[PDB]
Amino acid sequence: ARGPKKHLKRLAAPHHWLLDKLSGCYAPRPSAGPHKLRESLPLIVFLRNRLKYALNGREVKAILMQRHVKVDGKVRTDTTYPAGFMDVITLDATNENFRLVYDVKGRFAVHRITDEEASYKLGKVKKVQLGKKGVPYVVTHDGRTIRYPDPNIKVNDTVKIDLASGKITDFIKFDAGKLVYVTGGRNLGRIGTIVHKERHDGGFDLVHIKDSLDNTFVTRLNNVFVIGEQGKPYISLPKGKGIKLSIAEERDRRRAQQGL
Amino acid sequence: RAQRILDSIENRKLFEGKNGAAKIITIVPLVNDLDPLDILYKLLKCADDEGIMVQEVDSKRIFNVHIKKFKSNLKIIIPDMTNFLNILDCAKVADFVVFGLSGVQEVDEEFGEQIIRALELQGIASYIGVISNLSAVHEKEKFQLDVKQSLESYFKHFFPSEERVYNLEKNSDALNVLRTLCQRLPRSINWRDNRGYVVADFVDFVETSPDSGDLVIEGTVRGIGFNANRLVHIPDFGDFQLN
Amino acid sequence: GFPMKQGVLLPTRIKLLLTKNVSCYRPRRDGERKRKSVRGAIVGPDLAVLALVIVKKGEQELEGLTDTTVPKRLGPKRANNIRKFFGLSKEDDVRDFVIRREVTKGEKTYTKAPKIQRLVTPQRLQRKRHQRALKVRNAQAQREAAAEYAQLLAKRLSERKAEKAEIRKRRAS
Amino acid sequence: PRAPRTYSKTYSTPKRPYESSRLDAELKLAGEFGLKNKKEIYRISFQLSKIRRAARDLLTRDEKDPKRLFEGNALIRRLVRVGVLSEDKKKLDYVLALKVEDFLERRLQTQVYKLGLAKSVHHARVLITQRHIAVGKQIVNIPSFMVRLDSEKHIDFAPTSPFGGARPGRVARRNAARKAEASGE
Amino acid sequence: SDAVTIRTRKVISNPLLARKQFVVDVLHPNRANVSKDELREKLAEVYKAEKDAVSVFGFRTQFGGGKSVGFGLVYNSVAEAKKFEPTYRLVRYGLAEKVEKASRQQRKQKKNRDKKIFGTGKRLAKKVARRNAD
RNA sequence: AUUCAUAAUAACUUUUCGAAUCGCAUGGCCUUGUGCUGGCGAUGGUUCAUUCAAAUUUCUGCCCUAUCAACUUUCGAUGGUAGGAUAGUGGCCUACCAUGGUUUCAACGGGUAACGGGGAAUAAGGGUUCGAUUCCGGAGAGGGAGCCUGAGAAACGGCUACCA
RNA sequence: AUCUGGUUGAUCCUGCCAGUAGUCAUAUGCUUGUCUCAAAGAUUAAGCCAUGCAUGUCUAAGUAUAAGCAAUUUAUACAGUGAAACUGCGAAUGGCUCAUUAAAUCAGUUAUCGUUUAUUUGAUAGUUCCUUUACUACAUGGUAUAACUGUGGUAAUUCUAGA
Ligand SMILES: [Mg+2]
Ligand SMILES: [Mg+2]
Ligand SMILES: [Mg+2]
Ligand SMILES: [Mg+2]
Ligand SMILES: [Mg+2]
Ligand SMILES: [Mg+2]
Ligand SMILES: [Mg+2]
Ligand SMILES: [Mg+2]
Ligand SMILES: [Mg+2]
Ligand SMILES: [Mg+2]
Ligand SMILES: [Mg+2]
Ligand SMILES: [Mg+2]
Ligand SMILES: [Mg+2]
Ligand SMILES: [Mg+2]
Ligand SMILES: [Mg+2]
Ligand SMILES: [Mg+2]
Ligand SMILES: [Mg+2]
Ligand SMILES: [Mg+2]
Ligand SMILES: [Mg+2]
Ligand SMILES: [Mg+2]
Ligand SMILES: [Mg+2]
Repeated sequence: ARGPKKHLKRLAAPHHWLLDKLSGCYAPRPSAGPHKLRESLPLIVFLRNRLKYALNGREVKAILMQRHVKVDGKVRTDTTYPAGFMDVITLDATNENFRLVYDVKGRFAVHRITDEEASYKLGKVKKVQLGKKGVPYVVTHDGRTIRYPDPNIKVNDTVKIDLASGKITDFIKFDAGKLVYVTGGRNLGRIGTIVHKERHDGGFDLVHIKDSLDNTFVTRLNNVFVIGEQGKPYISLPKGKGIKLSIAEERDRRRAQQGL
Repeated sequence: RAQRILDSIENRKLFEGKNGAAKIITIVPLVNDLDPLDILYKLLKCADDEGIMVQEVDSKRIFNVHIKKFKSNLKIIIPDMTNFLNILDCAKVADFVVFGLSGVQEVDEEFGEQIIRALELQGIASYIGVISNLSAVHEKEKFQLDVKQSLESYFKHFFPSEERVYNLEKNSDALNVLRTLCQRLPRSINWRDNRGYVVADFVDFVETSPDSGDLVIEGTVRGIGFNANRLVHIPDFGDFQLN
Repeated sequence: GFPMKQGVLLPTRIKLLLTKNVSCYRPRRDGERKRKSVRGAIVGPDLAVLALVIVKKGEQELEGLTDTTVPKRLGPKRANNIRKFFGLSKEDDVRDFVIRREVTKGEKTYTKAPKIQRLVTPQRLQRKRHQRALKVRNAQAQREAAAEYAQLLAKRLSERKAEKAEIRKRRAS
Repeated sequence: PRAPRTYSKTYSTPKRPYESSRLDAELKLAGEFGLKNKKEIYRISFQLSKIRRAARDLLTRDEKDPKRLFEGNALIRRLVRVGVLSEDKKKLDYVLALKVEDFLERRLQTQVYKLGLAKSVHHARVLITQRHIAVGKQIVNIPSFMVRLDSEKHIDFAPTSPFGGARPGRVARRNAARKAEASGE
Repeated sequence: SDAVTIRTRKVISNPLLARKQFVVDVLHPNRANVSKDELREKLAEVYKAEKDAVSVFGFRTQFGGGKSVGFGLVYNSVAEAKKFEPTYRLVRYGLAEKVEKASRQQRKQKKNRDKKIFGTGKRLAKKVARRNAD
């Protein structure tokens, strides 16, 4: 066409929003922002579909317009604001704190968070580089640019960020045997330890990962996102702990939680 | 397709509703307790012209009505509904036959039905099925539409070309039937179109000899046309020759 | 009806492509241009009306013209425009010299007055103060950050020289 | 621009149209159970068929393969909840052997006549579509309800119905009014 | 022999919209389904709010009868109800008034005619009255 | 993986940006000048990054026809150098050089009552046949061509011309 | 995972014609009570179109002397509301159709160390009159304009001229 599109048809929306397919004909096209369209969750979706806090769309606008909803410490008032991975969401009138982290089944999940964990945030470092007047900086996956980091921090490292000041607390290096959330791809929503990184030059690096049930899988480096240490994560994982079960296992677990 | 279109324009130029047109519509109610003047009143009150209605009530039965909405020259004819053969004579010259239908009274098996059939046999151009008495039934539409549809299935029987009996009570259908009468091209009836015919507006007489003279007839020619040498028939008068 | 246009040196009519800032046209839509007939600049026998201005008054009075006089609808709105209309000093407050109008209704007679623009008030002084403030404050804060970083860097290089000292003593031993 | 509302046929017309044997078989089948179209039979034949397909497609795969296990067990326990497949035949190889009558025997229509709330099967028809016959707290008016097993022990008359309780119907109080008014006179 | 029982399920306390929302079960045997008005009345006494601070909608009477589900919100004051609710609901509750504005057709037509007028138009009125007197 | 990021020298420039803007609160501190300070947020603004894009782009894949066997290059066909143009690579164009490039593994031409795909119908399987049409991509707005505005249009519920 | 009738005096074949079933595929005939649901000028003429509508937009927070509305309770700069118009943004999305188009489009997959990017988000800015503390608005320069007042033109337009 000619310019950027401004709509999003219902069926063409990213599936893991779980929008029903007779509600309408369109679906909340995420605004421009911190995260990629395909892999972000517009606040309206988070608010009306996943918290049930509002029934319509205008109820959601109504909510948003009282400066109620914060995202990463700050107040956003865009129905289609693109809150994606690892972002903190604050509802002060309920005194609740949310974190957008992936469920085992590859979709976004509600996750309650203490005030002491809401303060900070992780960020995969997508690129370090040297800017004007020779001042070195990183660019972290949520789009944040941070100046004067510690020289030990190269690509793929995770960074802890005080949401308040926007400064770097500490960080984590990308070495064999760390804890890791896998963000894009099929194994998205899993957690495990990185066995070894496979290096393919001019192509996509892979990573072998072994979870807590000592089962293994492989994903591109592109989707590996470092959390912390062996059983010492820097954020609180959801229930499921990024441990994916065969449909048999889940069938059994469900039928075994029925005794009335 | 360009040829087709040209030919179609040529065949649709007989009704240039500004100077050279004469669309004959004949109004035929099929029910005793029904008024044709009323049916016309509806069709021309939906043209928003109160004057052309008021000027006709006084003294007339044949009218030259020009509609400006669609730019068309209609000629309306209402028959002497006491004379059967006058009804037949009326319709058999028409380009259009409107049928009035009653919501109250069922059409007569011995009279109105025979109007239908006989018109149908002698020849009919384009016909339409229209109602006026529909408001006379229950005020709620739920019951009126019943009558309408039963009438539609009665009317479909003799005239399968149509499936919609139009209701003049509603402004839409009336505007639509008027629309059709104006725009839609009327089909051809073989025998009448191949020998020509003039409907007379003004008939004057000039004395030439003490025992015979010259009937003068001012009217528009439709069909094949007339030649000075050929004879002319005039119904219930006989065959005469042209001067 | 077609209006005359200054420029077109011709005693007739000619179609032009008119644009934004010209006569005889008002652009309906942004950047739109249009082809219109326009009348030449040179007066002829076709003109229904000629539009004339008076530059030098004559000996005799003109009834509908010179005899009557119409007041200018609107007085100044900007502070220094006012200051020019009443020839006031820099130190004269403009507040008082502002033209008002006396509107009438019912049994009340109320008076309106134009808002003064570009008017120096405590507010704008505050905002400017705020600008110098945030600019300088920001600059000093930045210098602080680069200082702390340079401190870190310099300490790390010295740590690196100590490590290489240990490695040189281990390689020599 | 909506989503396109999906939909599907339900039955399937026989291949040979006039086949004196199939004709009869069908008629006796409609007779045992009071069906009105042959179509009612076809619908069953068709569901049956889809099950026999799922069946085979599982059968050709290795035992102790995740898929045959999962979908096998599912298909089985599904067939069991409606009591089409008996408790003891709980293995795929029987679900093939299944025939039409095994399905035709779980209709609400049927179970109403086999729980003796009706005199004949046709009576059961009428009684169902007449909004008389409830399954627990629900009325049901479709002759093809397909009674699950845990819902067998609940079927009774409707708390709405004349027989279930409530007041007599329109005919009843019509004749009550007729006799009472004829005697008052 | 009726016994209208009103149950409230899946209840949530929503401070964001200063209200509590929930599902409404209604068991109404022998009863030909319960009016909305009545429902508001009976819910008010329960959640201790004004009859106008309660809203109920979407009620669907089950097959066969004697039950129906709907949805219901109830605000912390009637002020907030008045400012958060959709207007047509507040018309169902008389708590606001239907505003007589002409047909859609009409409105659009007026907009479009007015497009063809540059400026206030009293100019054009003086001019046309003048050219008509002429 | 770079003549990358970045820094430095020398100059250059019809000198780009470096807040004359708005709404709310109105407080501190003194030499008492109505002096200097002072919260929150809106809009704007340069560069870098990000998001939304866009444009090009690599590999592999298209129905019928030999009663289409040679086709491409004056007029770009294939490549080199240099330039010009473009947001940018690039025969995209312009000069100047070469004499190449495709082809029975079916080019080129002709046909299509041909938009492409996700998909649909039917078959045990293998297939055969549909896919104008609800999602994606493309193309057009009576037919051609040209252009303003703008981040984005060769736009037609914008403009200009010719043809109908 | 099926076939049956037709060449002969009779027979077995090759072989087609005929029959049979499907189409969530069009048309048409005859017929038509109820629930849910749904497509619908694609096929031929990307043929032609009357009328009506489909794109406009203002918040505590760009510009109000409407000679508008509200008067009223502090406002003699303004201060409530606000047509009009200037500014800003949008009109490049959407919706439609399938005419063109056969390595073209498109699918999958790459690349940009080969580029542009309104917007969003995050960072980002002491240097910008003459001399060296003396001289020139920074408590803040300048100009047009619209709407409006009034004068007009023409059969006519979402035409506009002069002051
Ligand atoms: Mg589009
Ligand atoms: Mg992937
Ligand atoms: Mg050349
Ligand atoms: Mg070059
Ligand atoms: Mg085609
Ligand atoms: Mg086969
Ligand atoms: Mg298609
Ligand atoms: Mg086609
Ligand atoms: Mg499309
Ligand atoms: Mg286009
Ligand atoms: Mg057309
Ligand atoms: Mg724009
Ligand atoms: Mg165009
Ligand atoms: Mg159009
Ligand atoms: Mg368009
Ligand atoms: Mg055949
Ligand atoms: Mg067509
Ligand atoms: Mg269509
Ligand atoms: Mg305001
Ligand atoms: Mg920015
Ligand atoms: Mg000047």
